[PDB]
Amino acid sequence: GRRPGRCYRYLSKKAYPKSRFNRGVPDSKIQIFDLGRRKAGVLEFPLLVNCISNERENLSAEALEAARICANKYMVKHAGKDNFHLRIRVYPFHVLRINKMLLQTGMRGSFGKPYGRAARVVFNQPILSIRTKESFRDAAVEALRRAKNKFPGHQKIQVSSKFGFTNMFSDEFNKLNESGRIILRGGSFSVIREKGSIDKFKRDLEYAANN
Amino acid sequence: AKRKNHTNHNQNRKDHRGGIKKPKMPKFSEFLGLHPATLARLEEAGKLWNAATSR
Amino acid sequence: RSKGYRRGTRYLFSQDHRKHGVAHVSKYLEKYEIGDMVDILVNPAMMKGMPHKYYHGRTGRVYDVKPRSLNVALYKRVRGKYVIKKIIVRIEHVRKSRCSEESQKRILMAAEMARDAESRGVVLAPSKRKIEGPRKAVEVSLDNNQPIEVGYEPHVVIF
Amino acid sequence: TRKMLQIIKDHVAFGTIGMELLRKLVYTKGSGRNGHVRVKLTNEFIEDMFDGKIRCIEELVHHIYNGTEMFKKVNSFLYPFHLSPPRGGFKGQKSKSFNDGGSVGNHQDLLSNLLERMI
Amino acid sequence: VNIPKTRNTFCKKCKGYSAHKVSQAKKSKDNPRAQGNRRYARKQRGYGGQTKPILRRKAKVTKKLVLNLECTKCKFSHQKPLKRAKHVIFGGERKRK
RNA sequence: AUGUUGUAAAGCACUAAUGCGCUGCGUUAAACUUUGAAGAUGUCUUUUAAGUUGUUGCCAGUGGGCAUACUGUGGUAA
RNA sequence: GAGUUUGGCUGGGGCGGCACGACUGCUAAAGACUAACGCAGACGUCCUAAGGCGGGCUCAGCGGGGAAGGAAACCACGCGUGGAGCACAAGGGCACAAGCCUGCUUGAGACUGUUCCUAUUGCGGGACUGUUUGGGGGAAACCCUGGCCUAGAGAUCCCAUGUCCUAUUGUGCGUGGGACAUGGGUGACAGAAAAGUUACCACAGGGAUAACUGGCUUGUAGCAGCCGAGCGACCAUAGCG
RNA sequence: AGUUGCGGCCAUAUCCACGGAAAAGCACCGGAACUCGUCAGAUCUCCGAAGUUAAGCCUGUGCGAGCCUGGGUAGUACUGAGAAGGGAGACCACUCGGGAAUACCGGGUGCUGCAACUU
Ligand SMILES: [Zn+2]
Repeated sequence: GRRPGRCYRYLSKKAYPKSRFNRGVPDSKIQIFDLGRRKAGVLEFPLLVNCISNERENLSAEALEAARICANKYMVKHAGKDNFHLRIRVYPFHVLRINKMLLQTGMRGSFGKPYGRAARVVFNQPILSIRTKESFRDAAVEALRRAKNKFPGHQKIQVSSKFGFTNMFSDEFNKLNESGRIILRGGSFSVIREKGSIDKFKRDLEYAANN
Repeated sequence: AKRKNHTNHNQNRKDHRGGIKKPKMPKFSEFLGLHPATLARLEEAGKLWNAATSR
Repeated sequence: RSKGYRRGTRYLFSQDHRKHGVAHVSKYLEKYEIGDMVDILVNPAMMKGMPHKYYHGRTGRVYDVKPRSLNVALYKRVRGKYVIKKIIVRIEHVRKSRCSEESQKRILMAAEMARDAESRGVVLAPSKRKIEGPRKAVEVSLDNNQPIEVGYEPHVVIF
Repeated sequence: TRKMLQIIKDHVAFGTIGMELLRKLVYTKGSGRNGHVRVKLTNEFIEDMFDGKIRCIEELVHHIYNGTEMFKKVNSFLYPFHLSPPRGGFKGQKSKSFNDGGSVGNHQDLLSNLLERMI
Repeated sequence: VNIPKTRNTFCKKCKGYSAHKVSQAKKSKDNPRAQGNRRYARKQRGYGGQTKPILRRKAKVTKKLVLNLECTKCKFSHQKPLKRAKHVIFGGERKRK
């Protein structure tokens, strides 16, 4: 029947993961977490837009699958297929239970059985993130606004000052990219420190000038 | 029928009335099961115990 | 929850990360005497002669020495009173206690100058310690060490 | 004694007192002890308890004010002062903390403008 | 369980070690002149039926195994108990490494 | 003065999980721990502060509890 | 035809299960103690070696080689912190070892005392000493009183066997009695000798406990909102969602 | 000043690459009648002294991997003791106290005991 959402909104103290004492758990409903072009280079998509949490609560696996379709379809219609990269950042590890009173036994023997899955979420945690070009800014702020109508509670949308999916501020990444200390291969990056052999250090400079 | 099972409520208040007292250590003539090597030098072994637990 | 002898000791009786292996040799060369204070501290690699988990981390006083073992006396609380207990422990689960180091080097120097005072006749026993008192006085100067001018400093946020 | 005062800080008010207010306590509300028995502070009862020592009330006040190593015997000789309520009231919730606007805790050197209305 | 048929061990008569033979010990007959059986038999005469309870509600399959150690000189015996052991064998055919 | 501890938080060094990019970025734990508090808990010294009990006789009632501040467990919840 | 019996726990009782004796990890909030028909499992055995001791060795796995030879046969070099094994549940422990191979053995001897779990307390299971006209292994230091450690457990009364004593008017005995130690068993495991039915029914009580109303709750039941993918010949909102 | 024999604490001592080394030592090294042990004198056991510093042992080097100790992260997270504070709740705030942890940066790389021997 799928009970209403208010029955499993708030966090228990401990998480109840699927592992070897549990064994009877249904499969997760979201299976894709990375959409868009997804192989673009780190220099291509400089802008980052997040959706931040203002609650402590569970996020259903159904609500995460419904918000992903809603946000992908808008960016494909207004931005273009090869113009963004979208990422889900949660993974529902927690398992929910039900006590299943079908004249039965009542509160006698009431430890319940596996029911569904959810992700646990805390104050100021990101939920969805998008990296794109500086011109498709208003398309990304409008796609995420439509998708948080799928979630319970309050959430905020912010435009960040970090560089893409690097976890690094925009002006620190820039002055390390001019000194030739960033190795940029297809999809990922890497920094070069002054720490090892001097010979090994100078091959890295040659990679970072070509690759 | 079906009632409560267990509680430790009020049990610290009972244990603390009149203080929680310590006995005194014995005088080395009261210990049993001593080794024969200590039964030889019994006079100057009692000096070490009796002067440490009553110092 | 059941009540075997080694009940509920998964973390208490364990080695501590790159400190595995059996007892080292200096642990057999220590010399124990009647009246010493000792710490009980289980080594989980030695199976024989070990005490019950209640006594791990307690300090006791020696009253007898056997060819491989010691007898220790100490106090245990049982809901409203204390009781004396007699433990038998092998030499591998025991170490000397440093719990009287402060009090012994202070009582030593006291009798030291007492002999050095009777040599001169002028003596005096009372040398009690005192707790730390209120505060003495200060004469702070600003010829160097110029002040730094601190304050409330408006609030900033970065995301 | 500073640690012991951290334990009872939500029930008392403590702080520092000067010398003109300390003389006004002992002369107005002071008594002695013969061991559980309360005796009046005369010059003759004071000599019998400190034989070759203090003989007036003003000497008791000047050992308390300094350290003077007779502090412990002079403070045990006194009986606790029993005061009145303050004329005017407290002006606060009074079970709130002093730095938060109440009357309980450390008044450090402003304790005199509560104690002078209770004597 | 497989136990050998001979053993060297201490004899309380010889007061040293010697060779013994091993087997299983068992219960003999009860005799009717011991005072307990005398008492139980006069109580069951006449009218009244069963006096003295008898046990139902049993729970046990095994008995302790008790050995008989018989010295080949002086012919002195002593008994010795072991654990539960459903099956017992005294001959041998040792299991080979 | 000198010993004991493995929780909260955090983390990936072991056990069990989890998306991508072809070295990095992303997500987890009552029955995971490389780390690790606040708090608790042993012993010595009144030759530290502040304060001012030991031994034993004859005997009663009681062994359905409940509320709350903070803190857990089961339950959609009460 | 007579007399009598036909346990208990329990989100009412009954049916079912055993949370009724007992071991490991978690619930448990960094000393110890701590509840639920809370979670995940295991117990009523097995072993003359799978017990004791001396010596010699190294395991899971990976890399490069070798007639028939292949995904898997056996020889053999270079590495391998245990990523393997150790009767069984789980936790702890272990590398010239507690693992593998091998030699000899019956300490799985006879007695005796102190102490822990553990108390106001029995039984049980462990630890540590002493005494022997006593063993085994080893050149020797040294170790050994069952199983690498934490489970595998049974009173009073009666009977069977062994050692030391004994029956009061005296002496014996093919007739008995005792002290101590082991075995025969009570699993509802501090331990009665025990089948049902009553709608023909009785008595002492119980709101400590059900079958109707009220009260707290809202999973289910009923009635509503928000979003905007689609539909509506065109056209997200005429109506739908 | 070192090496060797027997050690205590058990990585600041370990692991990987190159180099150095006067005198002694420690080795590698030549053999199998006896002792002892193997499929095999490879290992183990006995008897030796022609040769060599090639290795082992000991010492240097490296913006080396690890380990040890500091800084930053940060008065942040969490938290002991209080009060008729706010909020539908989830939870947030205030007063007096205590106070962590990766990623990043800097510096270090065995210390000692008893004995014998070496220009
Ligand atoms: Zn014999």
